[PDB]
Amino acid sequence: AHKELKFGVEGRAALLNGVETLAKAVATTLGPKGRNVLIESTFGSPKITKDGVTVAKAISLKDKFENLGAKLLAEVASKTNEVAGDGTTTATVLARAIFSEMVKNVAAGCNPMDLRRGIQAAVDAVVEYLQQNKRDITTSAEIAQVATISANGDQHIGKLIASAMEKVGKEGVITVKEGKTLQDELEVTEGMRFDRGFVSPYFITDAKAQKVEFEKPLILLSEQKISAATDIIPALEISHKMRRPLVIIAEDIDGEALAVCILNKLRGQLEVAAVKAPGFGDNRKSILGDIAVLTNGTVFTNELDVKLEKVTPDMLGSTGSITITKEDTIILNGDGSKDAIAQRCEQIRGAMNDPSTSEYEKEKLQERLAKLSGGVAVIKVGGSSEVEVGEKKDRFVDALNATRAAVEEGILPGGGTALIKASVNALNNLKPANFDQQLGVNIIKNAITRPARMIVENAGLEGSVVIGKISDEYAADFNKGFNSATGEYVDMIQAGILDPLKVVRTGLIDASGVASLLGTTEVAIVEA
Amino acid sequence: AHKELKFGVEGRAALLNGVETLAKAVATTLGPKGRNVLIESTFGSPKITKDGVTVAKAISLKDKFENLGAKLLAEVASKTNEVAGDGTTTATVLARAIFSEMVKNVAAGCNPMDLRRGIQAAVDAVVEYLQQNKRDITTSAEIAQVATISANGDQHIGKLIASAMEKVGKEGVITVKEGKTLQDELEVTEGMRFDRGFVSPYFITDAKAQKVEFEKPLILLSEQKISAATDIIPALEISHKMRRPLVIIAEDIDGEALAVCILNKLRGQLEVAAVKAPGFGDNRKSILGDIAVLTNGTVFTNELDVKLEKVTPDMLGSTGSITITKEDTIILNGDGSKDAIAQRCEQIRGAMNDPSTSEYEKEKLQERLAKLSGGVAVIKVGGSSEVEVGEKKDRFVDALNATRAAVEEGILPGGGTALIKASVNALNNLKPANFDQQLGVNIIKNAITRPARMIVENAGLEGSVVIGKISDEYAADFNKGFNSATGEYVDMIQAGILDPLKVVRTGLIDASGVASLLGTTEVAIVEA
Amino acid sequence: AHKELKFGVEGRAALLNGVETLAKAVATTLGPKGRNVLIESTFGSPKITKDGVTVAKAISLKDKFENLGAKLLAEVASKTNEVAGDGTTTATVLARAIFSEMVKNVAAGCNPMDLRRGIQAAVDAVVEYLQQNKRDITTSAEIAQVATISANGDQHIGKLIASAMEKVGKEGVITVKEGKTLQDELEVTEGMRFDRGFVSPYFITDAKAQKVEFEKPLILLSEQKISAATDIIPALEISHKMRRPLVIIAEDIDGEALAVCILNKLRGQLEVAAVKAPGFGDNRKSILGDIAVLTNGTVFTNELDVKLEKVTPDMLGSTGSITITKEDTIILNGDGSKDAIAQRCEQIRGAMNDPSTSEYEKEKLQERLAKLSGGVAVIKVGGSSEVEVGEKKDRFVDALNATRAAVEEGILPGGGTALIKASVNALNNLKPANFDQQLGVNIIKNAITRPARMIVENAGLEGSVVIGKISDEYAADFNKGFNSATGEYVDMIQAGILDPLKVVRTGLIDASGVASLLGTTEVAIVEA
Amino acid sequence: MIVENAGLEGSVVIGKISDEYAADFNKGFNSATGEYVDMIQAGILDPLKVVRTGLIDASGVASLLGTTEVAIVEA
Repeated sequence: AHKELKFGVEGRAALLNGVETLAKAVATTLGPKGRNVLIESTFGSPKITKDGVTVAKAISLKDKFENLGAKLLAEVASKTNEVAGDGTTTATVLARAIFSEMVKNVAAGCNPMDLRRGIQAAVDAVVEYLQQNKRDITTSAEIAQVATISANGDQHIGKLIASAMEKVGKEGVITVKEGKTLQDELEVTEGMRFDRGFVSPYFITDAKAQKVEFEKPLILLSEQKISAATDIIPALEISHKMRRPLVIIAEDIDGEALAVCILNKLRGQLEVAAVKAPGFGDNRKSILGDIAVLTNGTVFTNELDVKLEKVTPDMLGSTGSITITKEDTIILNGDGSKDAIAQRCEQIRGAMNDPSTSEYEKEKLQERLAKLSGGVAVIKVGGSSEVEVGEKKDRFVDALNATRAAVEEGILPGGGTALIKASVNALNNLKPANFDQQLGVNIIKNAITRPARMIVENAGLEGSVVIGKISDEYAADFNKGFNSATGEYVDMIQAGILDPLKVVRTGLIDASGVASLLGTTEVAIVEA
Repeated sequence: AHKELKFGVEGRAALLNGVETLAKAVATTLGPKGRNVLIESTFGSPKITKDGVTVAKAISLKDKFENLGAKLLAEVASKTNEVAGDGTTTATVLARAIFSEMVKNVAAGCNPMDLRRGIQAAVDAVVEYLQQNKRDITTSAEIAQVATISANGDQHIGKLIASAMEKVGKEGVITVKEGKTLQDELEVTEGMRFDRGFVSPYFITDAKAQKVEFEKPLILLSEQKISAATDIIPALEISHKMRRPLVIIAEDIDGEALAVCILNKLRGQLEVAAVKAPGFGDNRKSILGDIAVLTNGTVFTNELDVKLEKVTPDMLGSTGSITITKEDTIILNGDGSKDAIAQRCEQIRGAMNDPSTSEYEKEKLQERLAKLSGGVAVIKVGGSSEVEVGEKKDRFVDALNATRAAVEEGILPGGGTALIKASVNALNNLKPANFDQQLGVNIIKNAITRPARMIVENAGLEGSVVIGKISDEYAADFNKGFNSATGEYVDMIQAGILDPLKVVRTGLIDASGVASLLGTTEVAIVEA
Repeated sequence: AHKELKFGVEGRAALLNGVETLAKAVATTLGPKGRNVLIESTFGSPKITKDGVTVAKAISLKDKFENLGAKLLAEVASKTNEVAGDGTTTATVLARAIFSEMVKNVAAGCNPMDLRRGIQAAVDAVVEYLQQNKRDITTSAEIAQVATISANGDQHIGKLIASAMEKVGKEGVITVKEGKTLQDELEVTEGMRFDRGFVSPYFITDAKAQKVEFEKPLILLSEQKISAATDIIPALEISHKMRRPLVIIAEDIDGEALAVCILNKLRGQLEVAAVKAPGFGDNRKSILGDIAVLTNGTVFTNELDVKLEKVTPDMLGSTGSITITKEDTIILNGDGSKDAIAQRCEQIRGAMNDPSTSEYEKEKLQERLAKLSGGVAVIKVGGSSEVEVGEKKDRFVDALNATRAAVEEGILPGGGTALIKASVNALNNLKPANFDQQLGVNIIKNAITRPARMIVENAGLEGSVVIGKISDEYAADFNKGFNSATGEYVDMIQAGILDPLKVVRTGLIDASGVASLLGTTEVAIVEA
Repeated sequence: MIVENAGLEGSVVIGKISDEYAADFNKGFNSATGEYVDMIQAGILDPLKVVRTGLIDASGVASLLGTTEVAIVEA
């Protein structure tokens, strides 16, 4: 109940200062020739940092308004990182540049709304040009090539594994089991996947890396609300009695049974796994039937003839292995009878022949076929020690994430060359009607080149001359740019440098939106 | 026990400063071309705000007197929002303008009482002129049109649903049940409605959105005071035993049974629903008989032959679904026998033929017929996911609220055009007797145009020229004004912009009253 | 070369503070029941003050802007005192009131120009009403009456002398010669008068009282420029030789001869009297011929046959007595031959019979006849001692000044009653077109009553009740007012209290003009 | 205070009431409209008990407070 107000230019200047400070701190690690950061933990001794996400998330300025701007920039950076996985620094730099130019133009008396419309139109033109010029990733050979360069090149076994896993399946997953002294052998296994993590962050002890500790785990299927311990206590008690893993599917559970069990005896007696049930009511029933067919064969519902208080291990489902983390669940090696599964599949196929089938049901069953017939692509990572297998697992996960982004969207020459080419060959065609729209187009044209300037300046060479050579001398050649690793103007396609279209496009879109929003806030309040 | 006093001009200036600061902060979001606000939560990371109610409620100034003025303005703004649902920013701006002009005139030595009388008479003339010039909303086609434009236009299915629900019933309600994968199908169901929320805010877990979790819930009917657990414990215990919802109707209950149950076992075992009994003693008996006829068939009263300690599920009433929130209760799908309901209805109809029936009883039974025969208009909202169905429900609720306001009062050209036309064609006829009344009339004439000026200035164009063109060039045409979305002088009726008469009228009335009251307070005290 | 600037409201408030402080200091002596002021001289010991002019001229505030406003008010007060001789305090109070109301209305957003026009029109209406209602002073009996009351009544011999001097002549003059043990006997003597004082303030030793020390003084007549000592040294040398007074008439003289004489021997050897020649070239020649005819008979001009270097006492003019002070010259007892004067007068009279005479020459000679045939009215004041004759001379001079003002303009009931009657019966008829003109009219109506309020409050009685009784109960009777001397509502005409129309009218006009000018100065600069 | 609260000058109103209408007890000033009308017909009233006890208590309290040279307070 205590606030202070800043109006118009003062608040905008405070937000400018905060955003500029955070972006200047973050951009120091931009490009292959980045520079390190010094971070200290609360306990122990300080660590080192060379990326951008952690330093961006670990910044809090002196002034409250600067902290507010930094926290908003952290929000958009974290959203971009979760969506794509990289490009956070470039998005932050672009947002800072656009916001600074916008506030500078606003201080001159220009209309913020026309500026916002102009920058929006220019950003749309830029992304359209980028999509037009991009290249697709289809052939298995170039699939292996992009997997190799996305995995620093030395990971030849990793790129072969990724190419095989892409040519076999499309969903894909990575898991680790104990030492795993094998040589990273791949396999194809039927399974299911959905994106619904645990409601509470206390259900996984190894939440830092999401370790796999569910070997042949039992599962529970339910649809109605679970809010009492009357009909769920026997299941967990018997699971602890036989020392077997189990999961709980409840629409909304406050963990009263978990708290009672913990107070009776602290953690170390059972594995609690609570996952909220999905939506799509009819599709929810269909997916429940599908998972029962794969593993369980029996669901729990008071409307159905099955009694709600029949919680016994007789009809409980099982699977070869499961993997549930904070954002999605991985199911594989269904234990159901394959004969009945094939019979139901052929029944569905025969149902596909009826022209009178409902369109929504038809498409739901078609996507069910698409996500079930293919199977879950599982790769057993290898290694010698626990730390070695862990670092191999993380390397594999970033490599596969980059590969998925590249295949679903497309690759572009990295290092900011694509941005320069787009800003030079795209915005020259736009013809804004009024004057402030032209000013905003010029603002976006000047701000697009900022990440490339930072990348070039990080190595040491002057960015102005490099940008002039790239934009003018090599305007026709899209792939021609500057290789900061060696300092020679070579094509990133042959050199191996790349940037997927998805990450750069979403970073540019989020940066432009955040800057446009921040440039139109006269009033901003903070707490005491 | 510690206060400081400010007398006359000093306190009035402090209140002026506080009100002006709050209104300047709020008005930044006025009009379609509004500008955003930066709000940070206590935990987590800051959010964004583009409306006026939240920023108005989340402002607390430095000085105690400024905070006092801001809190009074928050009171009137919240009352206006609860009464209408919008127009908070316009009311705040009008109140600030009127208060500033009033205090400026008071500092010149004018009589505050004559100024208040003059502004009251001028406001009465303005609202009378607005009511005279308005248009009615009767035809189903223009009903669908106003529903469409009130729902941003793109909600075509929503406007069709609203038109059907208005042509079928007049009470109306919106409810959500789980995913609701349907296509937003409407229905007609008999039910009852009253406005009496829960006494305590702890009875609903999802108080943020008032979720519906009462499927076939049992209900309890009582009239006498309930203050002991002797005759209410068996009901709640058996309801928890069979896991069925239940409600409690008590004149005044302190929740001793609820506290005992919670301390025996914290929340998660029963659903407490306590609603205070209404007034209108004889009408209360009539409404109790009506709800019993619809659902229960038996009421509880020591005066009646029914025993007070007969709390068994044998005669407890039931319904298909119920919806009770913090301001009103929704009852629908009565489970009583329709044959006896029809027999009692025909008995009442025959009783209507007696000329000797009491007038109060006749009108009470007539309004009972009006609110019972029509039925409760219920619409089953649709959607794919939980967040999608939630946003659809909120969109529907604001659309229906605006539609109800428009039909019960009438629509006017939005964007402040109606205010300009009223101030130009209305106050010129008034002929105040003394001089300070004329000064107050001039004050209200100058202050009415403030919301339009803010709306025009928010986009960027100069407000003075736009107001001059609207007031003088297009004085005859009421619908002619300024469209801030595009900048062309077009009619809001064809363009779709509107403002219901109810919201603008109540905002103007509350603003004028608050400003007149605040302009006549020499003394104002604050705590330490 | 060092200034500080104050803009708009700040400078206006500073001027308000200065003017209000000076006016509050001055008004303490307003009315017959005034209150004294304490003034200290640079040397010696402090004196006492009960008037307004000296305290107004001896005020300098702390702030530079307050001093600037006080100095402007001193300018207008001194101009009013020089024009009329009294009413300075009333004019200052009226100016303060009008300026305060004007700035208060300006702070409310009213248009200063419309306010100025309204107050100008209202002031014109007020003065027109005052002129309409006034009474003329014609009959010799009421002439003696007004002379008596203007001279505090006890001066019966003075009022008889004034009545005789008014019935005999119209120019009038007062002179003192040594003790003058006579009984204040009057006489009629031919003479001349003009308003042109000495160029330098060092020519009169007794400049405090303008003592008469020119008994039978020689005079010099000249028309051409005098800038060298070649043709003026013999005259002053011979005048000092015979110890006779002399005068010098030069268009522009820097006093080089005076400085040379002083450095040869400091003051105490000659009487320097330098008076600038008048304008009106042809009329200047006519007046030179007239003064020569009366006294000299010979003028000096190079164009005329008279030699410029003929400065001898042979043809120098002489008179019985002369009186020259810092503002006008008094000539009397011409020494020329009366026979030739009569011959020239009859020649002029015969010239009046020619219809072909020039109109300008005709009117110049007619006014010459009017100011020559009548003669200069000279009164020989009486007394016992030097201080007694001095105080008698000052008493006579103020009495005659008041009498001249009254006869040339007219008398009105003093004590502010006339202002109240004018403000009540005059401004009610005016119908201003716009609104700010009405506001200015109300401002002048409220400000006119300020001198009466101060007069009543000085005695001790409440001014509000007295003003209410005067304005309402006695609206019809112009002469009815309040007598602050005794506290009874009696007519000032019978009671003897009066205020001439000229003084009050010019004070009101100057106050209104100064306030209107001061209310429209946003910018005002002061030195370091 | 009553007259000044409305806005009109209290001095003139009190002078008119005390002097012009001294004989008429009911004649006074109606602050609601500003016209000198009788409160008996206008409806305005004040019971004798309340005004008498208020005057008595005010006079007693003022007289008591005017004769206290010494007065102590806590920390």
